[PDB]
Amino acid sequence: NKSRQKELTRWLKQQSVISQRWLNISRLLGFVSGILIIAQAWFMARILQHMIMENIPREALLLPFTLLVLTFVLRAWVVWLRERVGYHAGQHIRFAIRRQVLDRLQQAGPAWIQGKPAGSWATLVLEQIDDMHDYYARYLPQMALAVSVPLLIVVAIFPSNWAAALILLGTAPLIPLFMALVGMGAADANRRNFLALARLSGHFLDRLRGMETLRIFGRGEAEIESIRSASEDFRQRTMEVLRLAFLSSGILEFFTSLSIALVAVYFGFSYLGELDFGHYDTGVTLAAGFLALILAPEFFQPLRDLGTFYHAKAQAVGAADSLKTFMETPLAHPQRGEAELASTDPVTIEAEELFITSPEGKTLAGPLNFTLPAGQRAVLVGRSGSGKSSLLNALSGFLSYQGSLRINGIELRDLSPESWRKHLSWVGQNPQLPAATLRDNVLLARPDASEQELQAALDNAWVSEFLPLLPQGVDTPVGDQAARLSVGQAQRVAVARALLNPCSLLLLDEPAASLDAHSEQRVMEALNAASLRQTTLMVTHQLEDLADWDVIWVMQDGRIIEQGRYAELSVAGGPFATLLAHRQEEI
Amino acid sequence: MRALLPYLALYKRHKWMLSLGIVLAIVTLLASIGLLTLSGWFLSASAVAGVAGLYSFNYMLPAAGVRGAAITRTAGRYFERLVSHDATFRVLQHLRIYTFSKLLPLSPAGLARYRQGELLNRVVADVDTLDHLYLRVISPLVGAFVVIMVVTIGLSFLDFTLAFTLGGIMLLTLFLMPPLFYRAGKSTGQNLTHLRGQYRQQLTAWLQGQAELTIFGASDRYRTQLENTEIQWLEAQRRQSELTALSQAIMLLIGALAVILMLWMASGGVGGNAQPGALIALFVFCALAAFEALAPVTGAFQHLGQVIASAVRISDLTDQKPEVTFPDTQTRVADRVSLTLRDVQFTYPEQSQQALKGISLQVNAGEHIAILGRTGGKSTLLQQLTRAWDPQQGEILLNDSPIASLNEAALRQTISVVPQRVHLFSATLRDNLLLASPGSSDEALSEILRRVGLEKLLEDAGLNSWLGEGGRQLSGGELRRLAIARALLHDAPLVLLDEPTEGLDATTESQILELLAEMMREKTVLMVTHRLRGLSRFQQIIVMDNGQIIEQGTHAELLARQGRYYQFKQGL
Ligand SMILES: Nc1ncnc2c1ncn2[C@@H]1O[C@H](COP(=O)(O)OP(=O)(O)NP(=O)(O)O)[C@@H](O)[C@H]1O
Ligand SMILES: [Mg+2]
Repeated sequence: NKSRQKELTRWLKQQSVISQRWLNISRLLGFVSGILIIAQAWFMARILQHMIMENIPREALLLPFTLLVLTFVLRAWVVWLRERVGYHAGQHIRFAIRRQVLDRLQQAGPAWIQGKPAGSWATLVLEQIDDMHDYYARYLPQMALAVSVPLLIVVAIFPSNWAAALILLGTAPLIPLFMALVGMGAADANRRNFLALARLSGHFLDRLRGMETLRIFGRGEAEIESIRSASEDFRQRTMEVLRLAFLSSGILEFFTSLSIALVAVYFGFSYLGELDFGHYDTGVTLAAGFLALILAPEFFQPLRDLGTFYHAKAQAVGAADSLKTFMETPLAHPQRGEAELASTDPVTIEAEELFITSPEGKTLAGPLNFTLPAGQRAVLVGRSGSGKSSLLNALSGFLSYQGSLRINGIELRDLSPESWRKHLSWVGQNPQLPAATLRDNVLLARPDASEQELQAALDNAWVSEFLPLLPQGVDTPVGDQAARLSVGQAQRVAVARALLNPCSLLLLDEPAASLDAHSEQRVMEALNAASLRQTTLMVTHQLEDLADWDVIWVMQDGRIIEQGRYAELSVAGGPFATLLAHRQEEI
Repeated sequence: MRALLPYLALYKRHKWMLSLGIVLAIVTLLASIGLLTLSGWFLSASAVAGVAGLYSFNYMLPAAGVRGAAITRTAGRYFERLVSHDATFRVLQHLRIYTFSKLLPLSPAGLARYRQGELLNRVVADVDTLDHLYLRVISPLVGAFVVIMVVTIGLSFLDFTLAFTLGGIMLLTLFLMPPLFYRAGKSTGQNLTHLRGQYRQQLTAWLQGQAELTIFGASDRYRTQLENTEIQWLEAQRRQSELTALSQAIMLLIGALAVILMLWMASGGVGGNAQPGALIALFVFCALAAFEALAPVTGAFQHLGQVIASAVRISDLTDQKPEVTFPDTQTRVADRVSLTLRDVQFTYPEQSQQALKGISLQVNAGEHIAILGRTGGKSTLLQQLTRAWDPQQGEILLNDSPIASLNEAALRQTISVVPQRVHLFSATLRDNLLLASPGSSDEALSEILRRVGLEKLLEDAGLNSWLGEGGRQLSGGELRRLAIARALLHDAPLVLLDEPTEGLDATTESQILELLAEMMREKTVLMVTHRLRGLSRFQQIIVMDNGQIIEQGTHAELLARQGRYYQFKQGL
């Protein structure tokens, strides 16, 4: 879709304003480098004429040598200078875009971040954003040097001969003509082969992730003839594309070769006298044919490098396709109020017609009506997809609701999220330890806490049970997504920090859901004794032991449908009893 | 550099297309150097001759040489690109057949240490990098060397001193510059690949743990620690570009130094000839054009450290000992497999709890035996019965013969298995079910697709529909009917079911257990599980605790007596 391609490259060229004095110096230095090329080719052409025509000894030519050596030094300086300026252009764009991405991703909060795998956000922040470096560092600076340097060459050859300058300039319209003429036969070979080369692209990794399936079926020897056949197909199918993409590259090497060969013949023949045009009747000199011959390869070098950096435009329009889509998502955030709750005691939460809605606008929990007084341990049960966790997120301020959810008599949306989250602590379904070391994770809530309270905090959560089992003790590294702590060990440390600070509410997504048998006993009784200190709301899948809790709040498809003490609805014959039967049907 | 030997031996298969593509990169690059050094000489010789020597000077031989050196420079580059990329896709096919054949015998256990999907994305990439050894290393380095030695030999016919100083400068920067810039950028290449992984792990730890960081008030403290890693990561990319800046600048000064030396030295004389007219421009224009051979050579040695690095990851993963070996007995497949186990390790001991008395269970020819373990359990029978690894204790017999007696040709033929993780291959439905029985006709595939209940997958040329990645996806309970379809197509006397109903809703799992009843009516079905929905039809139910069988017996027989299964049936 070239309608969006106009908007994508407009996005790419809009994000470049951050480093705009770097893309201006890189354009100025591409003009200077085109002037040091002409001076370099003018001093060699004049030195070579003196030695060859006038037979001037090299010791008399110390002034043109000094200038010639000087241009080579300045020519190398503005190549070193231009490489560095180009990096700064692309760095300050990647840095500023990545900050925007990590701000829209932090304001969106945990409700939206879970929409995608955690490695599918690190593709967007690491790979996609860094894929845009070479479009600003190398492609954009080169497209400036690809129009200035060739035009400086012609403007500097035209005073000497207009036929030498016409050879180089005559190929200026011919190259795009044939390159597009070929390039539109390479969009038919790249169209009928696009689907078949996307299927064959990932065929190896597909057969490589299903080796256990091929082992148990005895097809391991019959997939070598599939890799053999899907590689002959891939090769023969991509050589058709390449057979035309190397003609486009070869159009420029044809006119580079033709122009160097025409300058040589035109000048060589005009010195002899076979040709009598091109000059201004002043005669053609040897230094005017050397100048047009040193500058004939240099006329096409900017257009040749640009053909190598052109791929950087494709992988930067690819990364702009997903960065523009991400940055223009219309998702709406919960309102951060200014009201503050200074009760510092169990809150009297209660709600009416919440209609909790995801960031994308979809509704998650239907009409919700409940009144949980201060200090009352309350539980939620149900089946998957009923939005039991969507109510816990909505109480943490991660979700937006259309109705009244008044905490201690104050509307939640009007309550400032910063102050609301010191009276709140919770245990997640999946323990996430954002710190590095185990001691820091417990002290994540309180940056610096009294050691006796710390000691009492982690002893009470039964994390000291396996502290001797750890290599370095408390101050041990809990590596990211690594099994330094198993699911059992890493769940009691989540509870350890949940109970470290007093809270006016305590949510529990599903502590001890995927836990091991022994840890489940250890983690669950510590929370169970901790749900008697402040108003607690818990979501559980083990319906077997809930007699102590105050209510049940079983809900299905977004609405609380039964409420009451576990004794009441244990055998009432309702869906909770049916749901309880489902739990016992497995083991 | 010795890590590349196993793969450089893979190049011997295509040594004529690979060596042709290097010759075509020399002829192309000699014709570029010879087009600008014959033009430079032709202008000097024509100017010296002048109109006085219009007839004495032979202009049609150089004029026919600039036309020939311009056609081989143009067509040669086209054919060098075609040969070098064709010969690269043929090596890639070899590199994939090679790494697949070695990774198969060590499939389940040889890759168990690493995380499949994170290890297999590198394996695909490290094979895509050993493909680069020819285009990105061998061709630039070999092509540069024998272009230097062909212009040096050629220029030595005019002057030895001038050919050796021009060739000596080119050769001294072929053999010193690429290694000296790999050592300078070795410290920042280790730092760069370290800060990138440090930022990647801090970014995912900041994103996954966003729920906890906001509520525990540390999101903006772990954010400034994440920016400081980027600031350090961007400062290691600056130092790397400050070195490619110096590489390109220094490379320009050497090719500049080679021009002042050709101007200054060749004016004193080329050979005995003092004051040579046209032979000064032959040298200075050769030196002006010859340093095109050395343009890609500094980055070709940089990429050799990555082709070596990947040559080690691929070599260590594929140079591992397979867990099991299969004798080449060629035993014919026999029907009515009866499975007998003696003292076999059900689950590997937890931190070596004790000498686990192996489960000595006997299964008759047609018996459907269900193993009812606790959550976690961890039956390896599906792993030991398919010979994913040899059992350290006890012996396993298939039809009163040891399991190790069967070759893989027949072991995979007398056992049919449905796993928990069913794999949806990317191929078509026809190819994704012929995995089971290759010889089956298309009609038989369509029948079993209805006899299992996958009639929704037969719509609008369903058998030709692409599945898996880049195609329509099957959800839980759709795959489980596809895994069973394969097991029914690849009919084997003994059927192992890992957990045929896990995560299935009660409405659809009922169809799965009943499907077993009539489809696998005469089959030595052995189904381990954790659920109770339809164990009544399973003969000889086994209840399982930590590797020791508590009780066995038919559902009615086992329920009538008070037992472990009795508490499971009623309550917890
Ligand atoms: N952040 C979200 N964005 C969009 N849809 C969501 C989101 N969170 C939940 N849902 C949807 O809400 C329903 C599930 O709600 P959820 O709160 O996950 O229930 P649950 O009972 O906690 N699920 P589970 O933990 O698997 O037992 C499904 O329709 C989900 O796709
Ligand atoms: Mg949930």
